Amino acid sequence: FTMDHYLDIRLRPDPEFPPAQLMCVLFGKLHQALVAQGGDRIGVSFPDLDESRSRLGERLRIHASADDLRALLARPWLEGLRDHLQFGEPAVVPHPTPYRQVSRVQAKSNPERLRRRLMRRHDLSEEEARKRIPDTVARALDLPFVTLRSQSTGQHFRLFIRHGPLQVTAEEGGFTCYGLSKGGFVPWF
Amino acid sequence: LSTASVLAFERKLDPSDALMSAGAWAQRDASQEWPAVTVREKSQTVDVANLPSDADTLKVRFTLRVLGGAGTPSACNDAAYRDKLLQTVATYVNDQGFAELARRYAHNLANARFLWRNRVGAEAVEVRINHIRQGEVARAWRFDALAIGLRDFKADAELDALAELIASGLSGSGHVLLEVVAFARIGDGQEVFPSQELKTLYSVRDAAAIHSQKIGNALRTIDTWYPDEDGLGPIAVEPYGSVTSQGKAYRQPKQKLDFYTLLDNWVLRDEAPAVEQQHYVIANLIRGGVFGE
Repeated sequence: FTMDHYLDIRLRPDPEFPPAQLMCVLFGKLHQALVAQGGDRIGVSFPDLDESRSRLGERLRIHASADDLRALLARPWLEGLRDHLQFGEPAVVPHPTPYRQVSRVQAKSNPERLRRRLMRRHDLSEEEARKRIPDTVARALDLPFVTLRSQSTGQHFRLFIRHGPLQVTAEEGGFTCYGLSKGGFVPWF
Repeated sequence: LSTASVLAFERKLDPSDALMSAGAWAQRDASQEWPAVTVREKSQTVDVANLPSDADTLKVRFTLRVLGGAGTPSACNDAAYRDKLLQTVATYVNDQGFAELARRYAHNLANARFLWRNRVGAEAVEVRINHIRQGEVARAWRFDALAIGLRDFKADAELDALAELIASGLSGSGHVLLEVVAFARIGDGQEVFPSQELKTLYSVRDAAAIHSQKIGNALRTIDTWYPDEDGLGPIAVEPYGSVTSQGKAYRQPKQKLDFYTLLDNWVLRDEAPAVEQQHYVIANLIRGGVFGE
C-alpha cells in the first residue's frame, strides 16, 4: 500500500521472433537482471495473463521503489531490447490497488525423475517400480508457460508458475528471486 | 496484351553460407586462425553448439555478389510483354536511381540482421565490410551494429558511400563482390545458434554454419509500407507479403497492394502506383522468383 513506483515495459512486434521468444529472453533478463542485480522489494506484473489461452502477457507492469526503479532506467545491460521493444517513464499509482497474486511455483508432473532417484534409493524394478508409481500421479499444468529453450534440453520446453487469488486489501511482502509473490501480494491494474 | 504465361527472374544479391568461428575479443584484428565452432551431441538426444570455455567472441563470415541487370527475365513467352516490361523498368531507373533500395540494403548490412538470435543479448557487435577487385582490398568499412538502429533508417556518410557501391552494382556499371565479417561478444562458453536441418544442426566440413537463404532473408527486410501497421517494423519482401512465424499474411490480394496486382496494373495498363509501391515492385524483381501462370 506504499510502493507506488511502476516501471512498465511495452512489447512491440519484431519479424525475427514471436512474443513468446521475447518473453523467454526477457525472462532471462529478469532472472539475471533481478537475481544478478539485487533488491528484494522489486516485483513484476503480467497484465495479459489468461489461463484459458496459455498466454504470458502483452505488456509488462513493473513495480519497484523510488530508487529501485529510478536507477534501472539507464541500464546498459537493459540495452538490446531498446531496439526490440519499447519503454516508458515513471508514473504514480492510485490509492485503492487490488491485491492480486503473481509468483513462481514449480509443479512435479513427472514420476520418471523420482523414478530415477527412486531407482537409486528405493531399488525398484521394471514392474515393481513401474507399478509402484501409478499413472495418476503425473499431471500437466495448463498455466501460462514460457518456452525457455536454453542449453539443458535442445528442444522447446514449457514454463511453470503459480498465481494467487484476487483481493482488495493490501498485504505487502518481500519479493521472490524473480520478482514474484511468495507470501506477499502485489497490485494488479 | 495478356500476361506472359511463363515468367522467371533470376535472383540478384547472391550470398553464401556463413561460417562461425570463435575466439577472444581484442585478439580481434588477427581473426584469421581462429578455430571453428563444432556441432556436438548431448542427451532424447539433441545437438548443441557452444563456444570454447576460454573464448567470448563469435565470428561470422560470408561473401556477397551484386550482379545487376534487374529487369531482364530468364524465360518469357511473349515478346511484346517483355519489351513493355523492359521499357517500364528502364523508365523507373531513368526517373530515379537505385539509391533507396541500396540505402536500405546498406542499413541491413550495417547492423546485424543476419545474426538472428546471436545478436540478442550481446555486449558489442562489430561489422567489417570489404570490397574486392583482385586479390586485394579496395575499400574497407568498419561499423558498430548496436549504435545503428534496428528500425530507424537514418543516413550517414559511410552508409551513403556503401549505398553508392551497391547502387553502382545493381545498375550494371561494374562488378561488386563484398566480404562481410561480423563479431559478437556473447560470453565464455555460451551457446551459439546455427540453422536447423529437417534436433540436427546444419554444418559444413567440421564447422557450424547458417544457410544462405536465411542471410538472404535478413538482407531484404525493406518493406515499411504495409497497409495495416507501420509501427511494428520492416519485415521482408514477398509477394502476398507474409510472415511465417507470426502466421499472418499482410498485403492481401483483396486489397490492391499485392505484387501481382501492382505489376499487372503498371505494365499492362500504364497505371503507375505510388512511388514507394514502385520500390516494392522493383524490390520483388531484385528478389527474383517464378511468376506467371
